[PDB]
Amino acid sequence: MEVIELNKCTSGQSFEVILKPPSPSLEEIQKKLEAAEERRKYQEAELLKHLAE
Amino acid sequence: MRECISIHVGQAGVQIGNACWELYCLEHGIQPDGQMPSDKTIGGGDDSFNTFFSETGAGKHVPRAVFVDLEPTVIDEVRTGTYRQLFHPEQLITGKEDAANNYARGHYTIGKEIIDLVLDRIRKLADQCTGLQGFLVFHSFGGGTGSGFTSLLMERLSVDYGKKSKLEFSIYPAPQVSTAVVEPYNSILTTHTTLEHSDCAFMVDNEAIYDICRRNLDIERPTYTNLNRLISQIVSSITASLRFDGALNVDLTEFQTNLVPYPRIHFPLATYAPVISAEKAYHEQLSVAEITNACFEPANQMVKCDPRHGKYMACCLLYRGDVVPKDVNAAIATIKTKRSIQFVDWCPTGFKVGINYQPPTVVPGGDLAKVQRAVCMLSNTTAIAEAWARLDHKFDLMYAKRAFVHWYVGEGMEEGEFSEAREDMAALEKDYEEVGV
Amino acid sequence: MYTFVVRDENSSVYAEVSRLLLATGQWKRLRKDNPRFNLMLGERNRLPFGRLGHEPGLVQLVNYYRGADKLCRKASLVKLIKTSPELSECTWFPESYYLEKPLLLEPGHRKFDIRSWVLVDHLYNIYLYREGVLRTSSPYNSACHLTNHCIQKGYEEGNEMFFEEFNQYLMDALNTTLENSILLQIKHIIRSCLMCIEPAISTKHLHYQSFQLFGFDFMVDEELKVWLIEVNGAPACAQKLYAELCQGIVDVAISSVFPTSIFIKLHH
Amino acid sequence: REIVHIQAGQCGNQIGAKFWEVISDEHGIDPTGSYHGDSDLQLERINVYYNEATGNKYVPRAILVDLEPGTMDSVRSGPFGQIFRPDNFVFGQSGAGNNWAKGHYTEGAELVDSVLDVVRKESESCDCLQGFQLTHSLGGGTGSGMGTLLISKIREEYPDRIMNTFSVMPSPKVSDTVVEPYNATLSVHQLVENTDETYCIDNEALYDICFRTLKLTTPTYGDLNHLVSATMSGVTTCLRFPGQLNADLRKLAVNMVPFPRLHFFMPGFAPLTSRGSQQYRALTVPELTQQMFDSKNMMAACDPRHGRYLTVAAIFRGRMSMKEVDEQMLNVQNKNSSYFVEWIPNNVKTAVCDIPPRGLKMSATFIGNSTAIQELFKRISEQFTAMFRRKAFLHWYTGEGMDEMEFTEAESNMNDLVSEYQQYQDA
Ligand SMILES: Nc1nc2c(ncn2[C@@H]2O[C@H](COP(=O)(O)OP(=O)(O)OP(=O)(O)O)[C@@H](O)[C@H]2O)c(=O)[nH]1
Ligand SMILES: Nc1ncnc2c1ncn2[C@@H]1O[C@H](COP(=O)(O)OP(=O)(O)CP(=O)(O)O)[C@@H](O)[C@H]1O
Ligand SMILES: Nc1nc2c(ncn2[C@@H]2O[C@H](COP(=O)(O)OP(=O)(O)O)[C@@H](O)[C@H]2O)c(=O)[nH]1
Ligand SMILES: COc1ccc(N(C)c2nc(Cl)nc3sccc23)cc1
Ligand SMILES: [Ca+2]
Ligand SMILES: [Mg+2]
Ligand SMILES: [Mg+2]
Repeated sequence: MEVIELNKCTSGQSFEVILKPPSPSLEEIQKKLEAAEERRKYQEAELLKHLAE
Repeated sequence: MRECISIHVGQAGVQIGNACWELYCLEHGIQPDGQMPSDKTIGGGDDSFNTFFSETGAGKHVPRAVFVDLEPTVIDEVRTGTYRQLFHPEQLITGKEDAANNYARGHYTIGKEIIDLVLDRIRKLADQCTGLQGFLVFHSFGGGTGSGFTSLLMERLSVDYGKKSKLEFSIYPAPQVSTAVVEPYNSILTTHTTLEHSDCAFMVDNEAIYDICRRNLDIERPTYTNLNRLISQIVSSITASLRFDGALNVDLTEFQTNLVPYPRIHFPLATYAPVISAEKAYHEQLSVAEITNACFEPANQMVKCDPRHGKYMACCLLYRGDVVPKDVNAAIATIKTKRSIQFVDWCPTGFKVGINYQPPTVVPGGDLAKVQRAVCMLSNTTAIAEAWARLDHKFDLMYAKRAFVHWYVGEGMEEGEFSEAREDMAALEKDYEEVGV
Repeated sequence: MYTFVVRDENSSVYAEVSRLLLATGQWKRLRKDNPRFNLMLGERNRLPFGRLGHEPGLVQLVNYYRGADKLCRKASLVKLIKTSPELSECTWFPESYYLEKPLLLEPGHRKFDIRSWVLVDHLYNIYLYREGVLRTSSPYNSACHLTNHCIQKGYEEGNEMFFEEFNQYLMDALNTTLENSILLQIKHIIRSCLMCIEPAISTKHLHYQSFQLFGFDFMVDEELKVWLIEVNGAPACAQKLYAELCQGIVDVAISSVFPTSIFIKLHH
Repeated sequence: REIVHIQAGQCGNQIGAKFWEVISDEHGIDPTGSYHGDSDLQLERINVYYNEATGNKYVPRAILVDLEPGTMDSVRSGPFGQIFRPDNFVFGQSGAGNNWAKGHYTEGAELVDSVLDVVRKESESCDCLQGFQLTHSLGGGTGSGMGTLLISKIREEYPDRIMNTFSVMPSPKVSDTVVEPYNATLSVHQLVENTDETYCIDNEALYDICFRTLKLTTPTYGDLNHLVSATMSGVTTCLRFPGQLNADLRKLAVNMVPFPRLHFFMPGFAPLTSRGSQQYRALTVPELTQQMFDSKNMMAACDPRHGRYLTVAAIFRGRMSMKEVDEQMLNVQNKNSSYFVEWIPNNVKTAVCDIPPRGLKMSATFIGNSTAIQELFKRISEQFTAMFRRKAFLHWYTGEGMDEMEFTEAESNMNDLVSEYQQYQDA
């Protein structure tokens, strides 16, 4: 069981122990954020037009 | 020295952010006014704690933090709370209409109206950084803001800060304390959209934090305050290497290096010990061996799952207090004989160890006892995929009937973003399975 | 009232266990997919252990030990025996990667294997059911070799000798008992196998709990010396013993969690 | 996050007035708008329902509407009648004669714009309007016909705010006229399309509770409205008070309504009490839980065992163990899991508030989205066709310009609502 990489300082120490070794763009974002706002605006336009009927 | 900016999104993220910053001030000797008697370099310095605090000419230490919510209720408590003077008013950003537990409302309708403002307030902190390391993002999976606005913000951060590391502290949803029936929808949506923009993510399951508070703190019904103090001790364990002197996990890139060998499997499991009630008058202090052994008990994990039935790709031990390397290696040797600790074949079987001699700080009057030594284990085990299995199932039950989808479609989202997000999660669970059998 | 769900409809053993649970008037069967169960008699493959024990207000129990497949699949068992130091590379497992002088019942010159049913409860008690069964073969010849019930397809009814007759035979023919000549070895083998994997599969500090029924298949040789052939993780019982064993599974494994003895506790 | 309250017609204004009496007392506002309260939980979210005025006077954000002056006079004469802003009284003179067509098409149209002017003035001074809350009956003419006309126009002008209603369903046991099934069916057709949430307050259930449980031999509208105000106070608790779940009308809609049209709720209350007689033994949390889920405590006269709960929202008021409340709520679901749809995980959510209602040390209010509500709509459908098949009493409606065809659409839409509720009872 091998200990390695030991670094000590006045605050503590760190080290390693090996038991065994191995064996979108800003414009694309703007597009989809605005595609959604159009589907919202469209659906609201169906609401108001139906309420207009 | 390289700076780190903390970003707290939604109710969970803000309230957890307050717990952490309160604890950070106590550990570093910074008072609620921002004064730090121990900083002899007035007005500046490239000390380790400057990774998280900037200094004013007047000697004030100000968190490198922005708090963001789509409603003012929660951040207003920061504006009037004991640490109000700590934060510059520009760091506390508030909307008027929250996301209504709706990912699509946070990401698309309300999110798109405030994203530009948030990124400029963030740019203001980046501009006071001599070399910006990256971001720590705190948020819930379950809230409409925590999930929907966070993923919108993570996309923009990748665009505006391409070379910079992004880490996550994510509150996984639990029914004992949840606020909404649709938290499974928001979790999958925000995970899918964020996965590529996050280098490392520490999940905390509210179910785990809750039971630890009941079992070990004798809190009959834990509140958000109980959970956040325990959660902030763990976050402080994870971030101590960035704020203190040492050689392990000194920058955000080391977290990926040491814990995430494969990019999509980037959710290390955190296990924390010892958690002792402040009410216990007589407590027998736990040795290095006892607290280290406790790191392999599922009842101390931030997510309940069984690492015996998974495989390890990485494992770090973060000790604080009276701990020396010899006791650790002694502890490991005996734990290795007695436990099912299987590493994937293409990774060494080993533990990277970090020891900070300052024993954990506890909030005066909190529920946590002061202890002589404590440890936080970060292991990347495939066992954490059990949490994805749980969540994806709950998602599947509702989505099969399309229950509640109209609230998302009504905000501008498309039904196919649900199945697309679900498919990504199917690929993720499959990844963990290939890496773990 | 406790609640349970049934997810393997081909288990004779737990079909009888469901029948027994309902008839106490204290258990109601839910639907397969309802998650608000106390008890899961689960499916035999891909059982979803990762979704157990996250139901607040419910103590959950399941009739399988996650990880016990290592014992219960031909190639895993040999891997486990050769590699685990607790079972050295081991006097009672045939070399693996035929037993050429088996014990042969007379009359018939026949060949046999012994099945033992073992029940491991959520506390990891190991309970050996006292009723065993020998599977006979209606005459062994080098150069009726596979004692499987179906393969043999009638001495003793259905080609099964229970322990009282087999013990009577050992006294008459060999001047010994079933206890001294074979069962010490069997209890030893069972105890070693289950103590070996206990750290891998135990549910003592877990958020859900497990019990499970095993079928150990043994082969006695001409020196009255026992060998482990196979461990079966989803076994069936013999019709004569169904009632008792299934009633035992309820008393020891189910009522113990949700509230003289036919089992021998193998102390460890 | 301001709520705008509208009360229409006789029933609407009477239960509307009671609601404002009861919650004002809970928030420590007296009839003159002055706060004389003990706790500061009482004012934290007080702006949700009240507007601020000079002298720290709290004025309800309420608009009183009726085509008939008489009931609004009585409100002005009532206990808290002077707390309402006088410009928010909007009334005509001809009444609606229990006629949905007069309320929706002829008399109500004359007055609806004046009401919308008052609604607009209140909205234009809100930081962030959540939406609206309407109290009305479905069996008369004004609340039913003019109420639904108002909903339709409020939606056109505020299409992104939440519309919530307390709708009193008619019953032959508490019946003004024979045409109530006609008025109710035409209204349900409007509510299905244009509200986000409506609490089905069934006069049959309120009658049966007064008669069978409260032992009142001859129940009055006063005895009915005591139940209605206890229910109305309970179900809004999480909108008016600060807690772990700070709720608003949209979060209620999102978590209670899996499919847009299935937004009709069964309210429940415990303990059930009659006016004037107080009993002195508080209930135990296990008693609250069992009574609140009991069919005898439902205000919608549907057997819940005849359907499934899609979602449930519960609120416990008073000083009690949240651990015991959680265990008891978990107990009822685990012991009765077959009555909760399995395809909506964790569809029961519980809140707790420390302030109890007046006269009770402990109460539990129940809000169920159950497929058993279809029983309510079938009952009304049967009564409608019994008359409609002979076109009986239609001249009252054709006289105002309505066509039979309109009745056919409304009945057929209500039968569709019943089918849709039946769809999910089996899944
Ligand atoms: N651990 C912990 N979890 C929290 C806390 N606050 C909220 N949560 C979790 O967050 C989930 C809901 O997300 P929130 O963050 O509260 O919602 P939000 O981010 O404000 O987004 P909105 O929907 O707009 O309110 C709940 O299921 C809670 O479990 C907290 O203070 N600590
Ligand atoms: N090494 C050995 N020496 C002698 N006989 C052996 C043997 N290994 C197996 N046998 C015999 O041959 C049979 C081969 O069947 P096998 O062991 O594959 O069946 P099984 O135990 O999987 C059936 P079940 O699951 O129903 O118990 C055994 O049941 C046993 O009777
Ligand atoms: N619970 C209750 N129901 C009422 C009350 N007043 C009227 N109703 C019901 O409302 C119906 C009459 O409609 P109403 O509101 O009086 O006509 P409007 O004046 O045009 O709104 C009847 O079927 C009653 O059952 C009341 O005070 N309480
Ligand atoms: C199905 O899960 C649910 C149901 C309802 C809610 N919310 C938003 C509530 N809102 C209001 Cl106003 N009151 C109450 S009382 C208990 C919940 C509750 C949350 C989750
Ligand atoms: Ca300095
Ligand atoms: Mg919030
Ligand atoms: Mg009337």
